[PDB]
Amino acid sequence: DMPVERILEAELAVEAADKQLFTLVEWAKRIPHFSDLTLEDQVILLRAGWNELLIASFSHRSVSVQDGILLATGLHVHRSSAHSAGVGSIFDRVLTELVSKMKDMQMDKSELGCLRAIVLFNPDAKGLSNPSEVETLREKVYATLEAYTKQKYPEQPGRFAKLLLRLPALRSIGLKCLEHLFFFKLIGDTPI
Amino acid sequence: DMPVERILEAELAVEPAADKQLFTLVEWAKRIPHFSDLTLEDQVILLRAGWNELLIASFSHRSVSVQDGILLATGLHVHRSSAHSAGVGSIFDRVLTELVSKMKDMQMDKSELGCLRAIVLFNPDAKGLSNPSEVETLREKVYATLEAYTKQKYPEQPGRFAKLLLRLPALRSIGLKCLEHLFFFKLIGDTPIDT
Amino acid sequence: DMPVERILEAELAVEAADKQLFTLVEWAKRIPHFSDLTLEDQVILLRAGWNELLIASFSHRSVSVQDGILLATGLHVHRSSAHSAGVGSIFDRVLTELVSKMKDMQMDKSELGCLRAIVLFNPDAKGLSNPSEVETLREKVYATLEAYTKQKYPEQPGRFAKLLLRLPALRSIGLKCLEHLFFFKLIGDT
Amino acid sequence: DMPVERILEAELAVEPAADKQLFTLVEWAKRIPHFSDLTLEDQVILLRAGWNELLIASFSHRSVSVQDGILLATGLHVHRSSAHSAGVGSIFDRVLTELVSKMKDMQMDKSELGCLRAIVLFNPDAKGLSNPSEVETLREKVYATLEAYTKQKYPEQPGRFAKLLLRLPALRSIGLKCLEHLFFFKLIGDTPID
Repeated sequence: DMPVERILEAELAVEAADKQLFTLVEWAKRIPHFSDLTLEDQVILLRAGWNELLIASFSHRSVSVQDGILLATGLHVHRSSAHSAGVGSIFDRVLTELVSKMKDMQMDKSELGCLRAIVLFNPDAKGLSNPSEVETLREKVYATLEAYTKQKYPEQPGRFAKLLLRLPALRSIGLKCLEHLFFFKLIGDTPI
Repeated sequence: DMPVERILEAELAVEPAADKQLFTLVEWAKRIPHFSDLTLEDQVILLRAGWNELLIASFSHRSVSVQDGILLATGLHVHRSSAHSAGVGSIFDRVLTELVSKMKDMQMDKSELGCLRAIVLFNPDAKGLSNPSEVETLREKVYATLEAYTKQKYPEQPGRFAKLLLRLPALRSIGLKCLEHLFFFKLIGDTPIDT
Repeated sequence: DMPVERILEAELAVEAADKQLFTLVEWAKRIPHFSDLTLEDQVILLRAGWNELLIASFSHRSVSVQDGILLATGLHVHRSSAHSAGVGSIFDRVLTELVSKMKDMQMDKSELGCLRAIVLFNPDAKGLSNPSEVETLREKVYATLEAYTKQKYPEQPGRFAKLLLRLPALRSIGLKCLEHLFFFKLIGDT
Repeated sequence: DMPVERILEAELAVEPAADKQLFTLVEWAKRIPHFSDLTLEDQVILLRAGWNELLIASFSHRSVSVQDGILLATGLHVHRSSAHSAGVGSIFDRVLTELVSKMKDMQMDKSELGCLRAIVLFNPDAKGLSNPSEVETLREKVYATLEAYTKQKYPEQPGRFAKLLLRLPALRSIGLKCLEHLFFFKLIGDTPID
């Protein structure tokens, strides 16, 4: 009912302004059963999750760089450019709490996809007409990740737990980002 | 040296979905005496620091013209209920009681608004200035000029100069609270449907 | 290394207005190996965690009662008083995201203590001399939680994950609380 | 009706665990002409709304006597180092540059301070006031008195009155930042070999 191969295929498909965010909708639509949720609760789950979903996503892409953040539109963002925009401590957290920990454990794209789908299927999102179906859906994803983890990393019994315990850090960084981060301060547009 | 007449011309010159009017704001700042004579980096520091309070002051005063609600630069008129069911009704009410309501009570004009907006703009406490002295000095010239105007124009109102200056804490207060976004058109058009 | 019985004992041992959350220090000292950490790190971990630890604690205490919150000085606050105080939004997150989920799954004291121990042993806390050690201790607590969960609730194979999935919510509610809630004053200003 | 002496008298009367301490704020407000002439529910409204700015104004001016830290009501001289470790460094810098140094520069006196603090007290935009126009009248008597004192005591300085009032926006905004964290601190001395 929730195959890892479908979730893996959602991650790969998607691999001013504005705008892409369309690429989040295209991602969500390929996650089993998301599309047969009511349209209202889909919007809810996307609006509630977009921020942590983006952070998870660019943090995993930054696993394959140097010492900063590889963002969405092929833009490599560095520590000093962050410490410049006023967002250095947040950027630090992304690097130490997410980027470094994904890199240290060699977290793959199936694992990334499942963690994001758990984030996406959030049964605490307010305005949900049927939280229980969303909850049921989260339950199938983490069952799938637990089986995948036990089948591909049989010598790492703590791995499932280790993945899930990256989610409070993601939530906290998400809240902090909303309160501050994510910029084009390079503006720059001097009209004199 | 810092003539009200030019400050008034600065306001009247700019009188006049990602349209976001940094253009009019810059147009306006360049028309304020002695601003374009500052280090260009310092002019950027001031427009970035004052942007939010300057917009709020603008749309508050143009909202004196109407029965209730807030008029925005696009021609978008927003009422209490459109704010309450958008979760920013508190800050909306504070704009009305603390700013709109008061500008109309005292019947504050464009010369007075311009001078207050110019005081806001010439902010010596703005982080990263190369010469805060050049800015503090220009600020003193605006309120010297504004106090005089108030004696000229409203001789029967001795406290009017102070009354003007005392709207500025509220505006700063409201400016900071609007940094909960207070952008009144929030996406949500979706397809949603495709492949 | 990290016996559940000892974590339970920490929990059982700790069962106008100031001080008194000296029960957090008493509790932390009774968690295996926490006292073998550097004094500076013990302080760091307590300061980074006190907020989540107190919330986890009074949520679990509030599982029995109507639809409110019980504080370990017998102070009992209902939904209506929180909303009147202007903290109704966060109070309702507490009730719906924590209390009502602890009740429904019948989270027990050993599960609570392990969750609080996981929160205590935070390798992401800023200032730590050795994150790695706090990290190993965290790995020990959750291995113990998982085993306990399979031993006592073998019919609920996803109970372990479901417990770990209360932690994002607890972190979120802990931050949201730092925008203020307390014992509840009051304004008897002479 | 609103004499500077009676406002300076208020400042000097209160000059003179845990605590708070801020019993000096209530006793200060009592001695401000006509404050007690208000309904007791408005007196609570004005105080709860003003308290942080009143406190910040107090300790900023008290810090005019020292070299470069903050001097608190008891003796607590706070220096940049113990602030910049309590995670309230940037706010401390703002207190120094926007309030303390400007008060030092212009030699702001205790009658000026008392008047600004009374202006902060009589906030007619305070949520919940039952007679907000009486509060505004009182504020206006405070700023007429302060302008008159200013022209008497500083004939060389014509823009002194405006200068004082132009410190209030910085106090308002530093007040918001403080409410959200400052003033509280800060153990370390809870490490228990107990």
